[PDB]
Amino acid sequence: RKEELDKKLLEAARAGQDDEVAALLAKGADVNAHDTFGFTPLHLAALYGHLEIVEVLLKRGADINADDSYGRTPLHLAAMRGHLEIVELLLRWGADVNAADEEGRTPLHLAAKRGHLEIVEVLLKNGADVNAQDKFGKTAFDISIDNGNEDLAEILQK
Amino acid sequence: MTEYKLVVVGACGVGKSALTIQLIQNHFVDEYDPTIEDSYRKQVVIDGETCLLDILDTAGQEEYSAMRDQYMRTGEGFLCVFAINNTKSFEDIHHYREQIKRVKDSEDVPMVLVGNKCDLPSRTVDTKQAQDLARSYGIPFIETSAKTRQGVDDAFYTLVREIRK
Ligand SMILES: Nc1nc2c(ncn2[C@@H]2O[C@H](COP(=O)(O)OP(=O)(O)O)[C@@H](O)[C@H]2O)c(=O)[nH]1
Ligand SMILES: [Mg+2]
Repeated sequence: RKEELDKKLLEAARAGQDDEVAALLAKGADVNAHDTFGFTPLHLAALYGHLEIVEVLLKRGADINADDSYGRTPLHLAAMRGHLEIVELLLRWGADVNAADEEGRTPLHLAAKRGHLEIVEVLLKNGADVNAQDKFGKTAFDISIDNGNEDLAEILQK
Repeated sequence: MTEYKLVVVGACGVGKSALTIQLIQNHFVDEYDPTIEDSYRKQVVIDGETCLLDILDTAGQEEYSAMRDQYMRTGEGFLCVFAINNTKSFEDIHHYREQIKRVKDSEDVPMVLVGNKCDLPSRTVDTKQAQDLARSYGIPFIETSAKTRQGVDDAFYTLVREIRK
């Protein structure tokens, strides 16, 4: 009963149903529900690009620094997908800009590796460690050098 | 440590994410998100030598990903996973191989055919067909089961050995 409502909320957040998310939240669904890997509804809303569901979850009281089994926060997923409005909104609500996953990857690392320059510069503007080393001794500059992204290297240097 | 780049390609639902998570974290995850495409790093010991495997758990193939393009351009190895209880994955393995050979522009790339979900009673893809195709392409074939972890490590280590040779 708790688990089924939690799963329905998770699937509504993933699918992008504002009406269903509102109905499930008004029905008693848990905003901190996590699936097998640990994806909370905020994880899935940030991943799939649903701004409205992100706003609804953050207003209702969804944890913003929750991590899945690999230590990735909603900011991690929103950075790896390239949702500028979502990362701005999450950082507005004080999301950890220097969160570390199981590999110690800052959301800046994911944003730089995927190639999203705007996410990278927004994270840097909001206080992200430029010289941040993960558990394998790599930084955003190292990622730019390995991937040969000249614009990313220019942004990181300046 | 030497870094080997592997790409886990295949159809959606075959078990690429489950296999990769099983290798890196030694547990099985069901109903994993079918659109999240993340690259993981695993430190392994094979034949006594220590190596670092950077594995692209491919996903979201409908859309365009620059990271996926970079990995496929400079991919040291491929796991062409298919589900034995799904004929369409076995059919699309050929298309994926053709795309990989086209983008790599090489007649010899290290590929391993993987048959996932060996625990399921259904065997819609016969082991004989997969063995014959692997022999025709001259590449190893390992049957894995991320739900029971039967052969995940063996398949990944075989891929690494194919990378070495
Ligand atoms: N029995 C069994 N089920 C599997 C295996 N791999 C994946 N699955 C199931 O397939 C479902 C989704 O597969 P998934 O790994 O997400 O497919 P992919 O993302 O396209 O690689 C999950 O709920 C798993 O329970 C396996 O090796 N054995
Ligand atoms: Mg997947």
